[PDB]
Amino acid sequence: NDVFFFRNRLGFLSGENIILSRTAKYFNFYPASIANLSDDDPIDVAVSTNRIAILKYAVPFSEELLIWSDEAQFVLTASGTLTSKSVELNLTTQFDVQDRARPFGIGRNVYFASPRSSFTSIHRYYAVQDVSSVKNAEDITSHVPNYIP
Amino acid sequence: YAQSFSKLPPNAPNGYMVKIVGDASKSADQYYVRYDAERKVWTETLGWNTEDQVLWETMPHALVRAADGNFDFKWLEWSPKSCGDVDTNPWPSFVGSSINDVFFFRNRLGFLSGENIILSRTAKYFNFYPASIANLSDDDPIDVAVSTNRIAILKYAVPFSEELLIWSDEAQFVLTASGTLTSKSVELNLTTQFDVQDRARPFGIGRNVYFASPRSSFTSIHRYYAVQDVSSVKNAEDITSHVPNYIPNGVFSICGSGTENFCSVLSHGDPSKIFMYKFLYLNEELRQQSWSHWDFGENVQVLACQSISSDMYVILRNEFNTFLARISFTKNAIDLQGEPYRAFMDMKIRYTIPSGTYNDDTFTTSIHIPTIYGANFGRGKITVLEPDGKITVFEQPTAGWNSDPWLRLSGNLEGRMVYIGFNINFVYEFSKFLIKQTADDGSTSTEDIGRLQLRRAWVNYENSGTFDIYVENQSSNWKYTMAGARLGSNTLRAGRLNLGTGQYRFPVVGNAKFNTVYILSDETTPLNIIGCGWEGNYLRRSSGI
Amino acid sequence: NDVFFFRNRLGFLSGENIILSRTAKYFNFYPASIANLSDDDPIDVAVST
Amino acid sequence: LISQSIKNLKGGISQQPDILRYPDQGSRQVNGWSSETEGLQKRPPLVFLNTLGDNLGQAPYIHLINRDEHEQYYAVFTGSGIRVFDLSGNEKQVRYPNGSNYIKTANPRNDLRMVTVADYTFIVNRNVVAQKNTKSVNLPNYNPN
Repeated sequence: NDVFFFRNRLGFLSGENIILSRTAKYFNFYPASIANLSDDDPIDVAVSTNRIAILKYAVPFSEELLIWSDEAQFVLTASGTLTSKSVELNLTTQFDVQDRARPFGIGRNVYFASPRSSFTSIHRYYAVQDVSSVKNAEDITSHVPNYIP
Repeated sequence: YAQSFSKLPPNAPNGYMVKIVGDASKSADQYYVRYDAERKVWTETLGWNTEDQVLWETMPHALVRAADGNFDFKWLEWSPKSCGDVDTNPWPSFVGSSINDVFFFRNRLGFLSGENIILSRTAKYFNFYPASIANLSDDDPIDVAVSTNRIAILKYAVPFSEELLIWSDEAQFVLTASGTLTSKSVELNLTTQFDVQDRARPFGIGRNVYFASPRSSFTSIHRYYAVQDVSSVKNAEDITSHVPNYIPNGVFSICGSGTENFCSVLSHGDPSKIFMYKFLYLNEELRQQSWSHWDFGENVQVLACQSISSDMYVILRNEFNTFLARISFTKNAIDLQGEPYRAFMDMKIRYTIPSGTYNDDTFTTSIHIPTIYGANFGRGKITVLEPDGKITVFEQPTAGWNSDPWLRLSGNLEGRMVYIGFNINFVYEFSKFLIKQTADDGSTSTEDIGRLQLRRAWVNYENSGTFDIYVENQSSNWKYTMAGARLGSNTLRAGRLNLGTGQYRFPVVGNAKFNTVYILSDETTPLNIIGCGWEGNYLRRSSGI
Repeated sequence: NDVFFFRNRLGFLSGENIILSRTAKYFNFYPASIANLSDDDPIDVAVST
Repeated sequence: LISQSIKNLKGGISQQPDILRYPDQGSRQVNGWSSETEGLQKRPPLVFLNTLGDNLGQAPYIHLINRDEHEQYYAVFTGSGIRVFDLSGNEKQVRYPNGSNYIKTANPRNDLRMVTVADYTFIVNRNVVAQKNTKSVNLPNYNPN
């Protein structure tokens, strides 16, 4: 589900899996040669969490791709350049996001859709001002809670 | 024993091994080869005298769903050491001590010991040895111990926002590398030294992670979070700083949820309550502290509730029979098909009545209580709700309910599919109505100098009612009972709900330091409290400041 | 005085000296081999003041 | 003659003495639900699905598994052994093909752990220590001469 475009690689999501391609050509998820690990290999990093996260939509903003399961958000980077041994794939927050609608746009923010019973609680995900790489998800239905069915 | 791979005999028949020693030209260890053949090839195998496997049952087990539908609690296989001897393959440092709190840090797999981090090789689990000791290739198992000066037997690990983050008591940590992960790359250094007892796993929730901190004998649950101004400095505020003496110092679970934005911590020093912590964040600022019991009865020991997205599933003891129980945070809903009126019962069951219960001699249908449930009960007020407007309250007998579980209603109620529950005890005191004034900075500080002769506080309410109100002076004890709607209102019906809308004014006569207004009710009926006012003569003689 | 635990190395302090061990084993303040500086050697940095 | 209105009731206990504490903070509160827009409410009730016992492990370690929407079970780690309920409350069987010998603990709260992913559900005893076994070696003696 929810195919990337993270590089000139091509990525897949499974639970719990990230499957990137080789660079500069799509739909080749195998190394060019096993004489050695050259570079630009397909990437199989699973997940780095302690709680079950079947791994849905991925949306990019402002530094990163950013790969939303429910109850986990994530950070998809590497230390330097991307190899199969470089990919970071670590947690950001644990806000709850139902996964039926793709979270859209818009400017600097990305807008959730959060499940309740039986009135959703759509949030607003954004990078905070003071830290470099800490994100926060304000509710924008905090004053209109019982409104969206 | 050969001195290089090139200096090696051609045939060297099939059952034969060579310890290849280092060439003293590369930074190489001393691997073994073991010709195997049927095919003229020198492989790389295990050492001759060293042994391959762990004790292999004492290792952590697992349960699998496997598709019959039933589980099975098995050992999982552990990949044996086979690349060299000891110690070019050292034993991984959990082989003398205990393991706890398994990672998932990479597509590696990690263990914790005191003081040890034991990561696997990448892309496959349960192989804590290198693939080959021809060289350190990459992706080896990782054995970094700890980097502290104080004893830290190394419990739970929780991830948030940059890192995995590996909580001992009295130390927190940072688990990173400089670049990518090798066995020589892992940082493993200190963050803070906040004290965390390790019996409950610290849960969720959003950007924060909530502790449980030990005292004697009232815990002091904190809130761990990354600060705003620095990049990688964390801080742990106490969120029980204003309610310190409240949680009875044994914490086996922290339930929490993220949709309804509340933390909730069970306790075992007084197991009949579920503590709550309702909060929300707006503009990166806290706007709501809350702490509240949920109480389910006199002796109802509460096992650990967990919360699927907006449904709290609770396990209780009685102590006759245990049972699962759902709490659903649905606002304008119906629990069981055939309401009026969502009924807020505590422990609803739509129990249809069987054929043989009625006798026309004494004119009484009678219900055996564990034929509804399967459980005998200690105490509580069992209320019974019909699809009509009937409600009967039963008020448990002396040494009930276990002596005579018998629920005697009326004559003919067989096909009525009746609702049977409890009553909740809803209690809310107020602070003594002083003059709250937010000055000089914020941090609203009272002014208790003159006598505040208080009179007629008022409570306004949204679409529900029938809370009472108990005003309690030193010797007065007035009770200001309230019901649903006003006469002539469209809400007040000769049968529908009786809910109403505020306000409600009621005399609280006397000094402020002595009047304690509080709201007990009972019920099968909701309530809402929006705000509360008060008026009263104020006269401070000494004109202050 | 004032023994470290900085790594799975082990450290000493003198005036003015830092004496770290080799990694993964304690009380071995010498290199495993001088075929080359491999990695994980004992560390002797004095002070920078 | 003065007057003031406390606009919200959020919320909760404040065992700090009343000349220090804020408004919105009551002195006790049981079964309350201080929401965002509405203030104090009753907590919503407990539906019964359904029952499972006689006063299960006396003090157990209970940790759920949440894989899919149709796949949501418990795991009760009693002093005797593993017991699994679903999220409708009926028992489902577990099996010990290799002996239990690992869950028998006086305090299963303080000593058992469970880390759970969709592929594997790890169960960790903290009392047991893991050794090497001397039975399976590569070569028994092997004088290398």
